[PDB]
Amino acid sequence: MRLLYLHADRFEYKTVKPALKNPPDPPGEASFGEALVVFTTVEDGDGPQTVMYAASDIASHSSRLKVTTVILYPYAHLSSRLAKPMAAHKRLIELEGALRTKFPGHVHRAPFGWYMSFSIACKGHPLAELSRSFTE
Amino acid sequence: MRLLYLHADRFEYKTVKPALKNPPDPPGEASFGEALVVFTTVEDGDGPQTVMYAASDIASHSSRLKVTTVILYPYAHLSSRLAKPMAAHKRLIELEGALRTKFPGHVHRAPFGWYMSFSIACKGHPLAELSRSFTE
Ligand SMILES: C[C@@H](O)[C@H](N)C(=O)N[C@H]1[C@@H](O)[C@H](n2cnc3c(N)ncnc32)O[C@@H]1CO
Ligand SMILES: C[C@@H](O)[C@H](N)C(=O)N[C@H]1[C@@H](O)[C@H](n2cnc3c(N)ncnc32)O[C@@H]1CO
Ligand SMILES: [Mg+2]
Ligand SMILES: [Mg+2]
Repeated sequence: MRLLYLHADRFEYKTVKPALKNPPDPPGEASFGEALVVFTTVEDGDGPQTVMYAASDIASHSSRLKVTTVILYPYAHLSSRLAKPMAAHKRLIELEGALRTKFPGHVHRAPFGWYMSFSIACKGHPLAELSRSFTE
Repeated sequence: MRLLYLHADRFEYKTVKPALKNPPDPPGEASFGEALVVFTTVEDGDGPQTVMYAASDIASHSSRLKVTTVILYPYAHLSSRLAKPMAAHKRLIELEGALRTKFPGHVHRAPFGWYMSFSIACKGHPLAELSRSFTE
């Protein structure tokens, strides 16, 4: 699993055209104030241990930033060892579930399988932009 | 070299605190309208062939999108095989130079060695978000 943690002042996205023949999640949009935006690329190795490692780290980092909202934002482009789409979708649902057992704030999982528009205003402070990798 | 190509409706950045002891580029800010924003992570293997491959591809993609502005945006977080900072800086300057010989539009190289704030509104069309890798 490859993640990018962006500490945003604001974030918004809108699904556009479907990127898969059958996106598993309905189309939509949302916007937010201060939030940790987590661009998430599910990799072939990812299983339950990986999800739990990622959930814990996300929770921990959010704690250090005093953020109260985490956006789980599916992203195909952070690595070149992607999981297949149905496995990736399952992992992301598991990650949302796991994160709720470790982080007390709002957890929003963006829809999976779509081309997206978005806007982010990303903070400039030293921890506002970090990358993570998790495996088992 | 690992790149992320974002077709933006708008982009702006501002350097914040220095991320290196001696950033090689002065602090600053800039904003743009429609532009291909190229998040660029220089890797250890990168040399002159890599720069020329990347310059050509960037030019080619920009051509297909009918963009007339390319932003070369230094980014430490797209891979886990980074070049050292002075090598990365040299490569990015070379890449800016190479790109100007292949792409007729505005080429802006963001300052190197800084924590950054930014905002981007990224387009939702199918080619608005792509990743690339170049080597020799
Ligand atoms: C494209 C860009 O604007 C948008 N944000 C996008 O990336 N959409 C992705 C994810 O929602 C999802 N997806 C497919 N495979 C994966 C994977 N392995 N990991 C995470 N997401 C995946 O399927 C879409 C197409 O690759
Ligand atoms: C941090 C985030 O907000 C900001 N955008 C940032 O990434 N700043 C980076 C790049 O400007 C640069 N840098 C250092 N090494 C590299 C490298 N190998 N490749 C590209 N840039 C590098 O040095 C800074 C600190 O890593
Ligand atoms: Mg809509
Ligand atoms: Mg300034």
